[PDB]
Amino acid sequence: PQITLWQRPLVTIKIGGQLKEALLDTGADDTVLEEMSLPGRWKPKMIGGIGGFIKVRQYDQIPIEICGHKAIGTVLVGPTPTNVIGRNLLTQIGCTLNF
Amino acid sequence: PQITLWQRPLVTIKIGGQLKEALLDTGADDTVLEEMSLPGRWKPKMIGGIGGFIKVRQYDQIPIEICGHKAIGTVLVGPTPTNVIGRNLLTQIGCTLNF
Ligand SMILES: CNC(=O)CO[C@H]1CO[C@@H]2OC[C@H](OC(=O)N[C@@H](Cc3ccccc3)[C@H](O)CN(CC(C)C)S(=O)(=O)c3ccc(OC)cc3)[C@@H]21
Ligand SMILES: [Cl-]
Ligand SMILES: [Cl-]
Ligand SMILES: [Cl-]
Repeated sequence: PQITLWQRPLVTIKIGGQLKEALLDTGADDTVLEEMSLPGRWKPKMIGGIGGFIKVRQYDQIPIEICGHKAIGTVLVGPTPTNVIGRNLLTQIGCTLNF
Repeated sequence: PQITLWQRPLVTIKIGGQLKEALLDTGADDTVLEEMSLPGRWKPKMIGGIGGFIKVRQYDQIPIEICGHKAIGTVLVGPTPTNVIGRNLLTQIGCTLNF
């Protein structure tokens, strides 16, 4: 698809059996989701943006589907104000900026 | 250009005659730069990110070049961790997401 930026670039993702809305976010290194359960190991991490840091749980090798596109990668879970899809998953679906 | 997302999408911008580095950020509604001087009057704005809110100064109708592409619009100045070019200016330079 070609996604305009007149509005926030929101998409539906499938993750851990759940459907969720998330923002396609080229300014995020990592994918960060609001509190949810995921299977497997995790380790604590601090991630920072505007306004400072939050503590998250880092899960590796999580399957996700974005716009019909399957990918696997690291998902950070914690008290983000909104779900963002970061570059670590945008690359996998072949997402580019164009102008 | 077509910019992939394996690395941060950092580009050179020009504002007030000076070059800076900034992140092309589809997850940002607005453009927020690190402390700097701009002309005219400013208005207050609170913007929120991952770690909470910050107060910024809002300057309107500012000329800014982004990867050589000319824009004129609203620039927020405050204690952001990194310069970010948000959708307000990404739309001016004709940027889309594509996959
Ligand atoms: C300190 N941390 C660092 O150095 C790097 O660590 C960062 C980078 O990668 C990592 O992944 C998750 C996090 O990334 C971000 O948070 N990304 C930020 C941009 C940004 C990039 C680097 C640092 C700080 C912010 C978003 O892409 C934009 N907005 C955040 C929203 C999408 C959560 S915004 O910035 O809050 C904002 C809100 C309103 C506005 O107008 C209204 C305009 C902007 C970590
Ligand atoms: Cl990853
Ligand atoms: Cl590629
Ligand atoms: Cl603007």
